[PDB]
Amino acid sequence: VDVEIAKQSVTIKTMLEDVPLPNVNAAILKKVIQWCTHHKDDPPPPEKRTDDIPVWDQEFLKVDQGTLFELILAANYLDIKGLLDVTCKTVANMIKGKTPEEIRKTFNIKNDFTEEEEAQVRKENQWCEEK
Amino acid sequence: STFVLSNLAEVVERVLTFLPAKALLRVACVCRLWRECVRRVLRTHRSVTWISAGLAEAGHLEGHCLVRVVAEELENVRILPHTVLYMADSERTSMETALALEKLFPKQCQVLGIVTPGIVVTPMGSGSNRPQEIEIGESGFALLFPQIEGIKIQPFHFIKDPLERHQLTEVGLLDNPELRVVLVFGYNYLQQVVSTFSDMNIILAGGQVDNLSSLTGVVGLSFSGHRIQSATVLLNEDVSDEKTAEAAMQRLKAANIPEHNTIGFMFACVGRGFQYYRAKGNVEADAFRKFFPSVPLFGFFGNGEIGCDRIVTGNDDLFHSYTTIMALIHLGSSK
Repeated sequence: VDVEIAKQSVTIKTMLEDVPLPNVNAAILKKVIQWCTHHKDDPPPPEKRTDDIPVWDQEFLKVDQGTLFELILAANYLDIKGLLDVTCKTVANMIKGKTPEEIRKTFNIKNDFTEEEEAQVRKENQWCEEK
Repeated sequence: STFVLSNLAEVVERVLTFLPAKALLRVACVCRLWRECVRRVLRTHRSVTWISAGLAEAGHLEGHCLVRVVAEELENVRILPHTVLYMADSERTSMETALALEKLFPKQCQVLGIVTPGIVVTPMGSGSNRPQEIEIGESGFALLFPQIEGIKIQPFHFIKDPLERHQLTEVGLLDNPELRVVLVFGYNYLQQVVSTFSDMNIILAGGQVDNLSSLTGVVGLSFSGHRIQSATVLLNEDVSDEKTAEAAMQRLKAANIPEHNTIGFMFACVGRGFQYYRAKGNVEADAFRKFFPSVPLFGFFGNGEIGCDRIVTGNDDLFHSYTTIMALIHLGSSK
């Protein structure tokens, strides 16, 4: 791995100063270095929306749910702020528009509120019903 | 998917950070861990935002600007409103702004906002947009005040009924060990209310308006907080050109107010503006942006101006006309 490419990851950037990655696989590792290669010339990251995600990353992010979520796991493990933020932008973009009646099925979100507390939170957030 | 959006708080918390407000509440009900994460995202909403109705908004057809703009711009807002600040142009005698806005906001949200002949709004998309003196135009912004831990910007609207202490003390104006600034907007009394708190180490922002349009006399906000810092300047007739205006704003900047978590409030005489500035408007706002590139410009043009140039940071004189009140409000930094 290129010295600067590896340095782009905050996690690895430190351990070298003080390359096993027991919590990372070869495929996702290669995906990460590829993303950095596209982002290698990126200006130093100084709205948090998701309509501004890179198109090239989007195509690179046009992967399976398992692939995208393993990428997120790696980025959180590698503290790659740009990569993690772009993947989370995509995930939120998926979530947007969907109400719990759709999100829960979309991500097989095992329910955790009883009907009473469910109504309690809905009334605590009744403004949510407004569009 | 097995362990990503659940059992892993940082990922879900972040992804929610990349959501809007309405969807924030809607997805709050998905999971208890997700509910707590949206609670965190709400507690880190220590900021402000405003809708806008600026460039060529009216056109030949707009379809209820005061309604459509707020409805559409309540989609890319992350801060859960706790108090509403807004404006809109006035142009049988009726009104539906109090209906539209009060319907688009939480049932438990005090509403502030006024209708004035002119309004100052910073264009959206970035806080660095150029403020433009809108003396005439169908427009308006909606400044949303979320719950700011340690900053209770409590409004008030005391009417000129044919003034008891308890009424004022209720809202935190008098007998309040934390007030820092007031927004003295008076529609169609102003003296005594102003006097009730004038003899204090605060900053007095306000003016004279025509009519109010929302709150669940004189209306203002009892900005309370030690982290709050601000200052003001009086751009009187002596400030009537680029040289004088820029000198006055250099004096204002000398206070060294931070530009982070901060708002810019401009109050001016209705005469002050394009006509008063020899067929060239926005001079004061031009200097404002030049010396404060990021701060947004707000307030309004009123028949009266309330404020004395003062500076505060941690630890009849206010009555005048045909002048300006460059008022800057800075909310402090989170932790």
